[PDB]
Amino acid sequence: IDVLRAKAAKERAERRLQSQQDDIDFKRAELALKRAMNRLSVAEMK
Repeated sequence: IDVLRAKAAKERAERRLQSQQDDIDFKRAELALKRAMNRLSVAEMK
């Protein structure tokens, strides 16, 4: 709901994605982004 939180997470996940050693992170960060994005869409045209 709070765009502030959604943004903070998007920025945190984006930075983590850069990590190469965390090969087992892109997967989780991928599902999280997809979820956060979906919520954002509904928010606008709520």
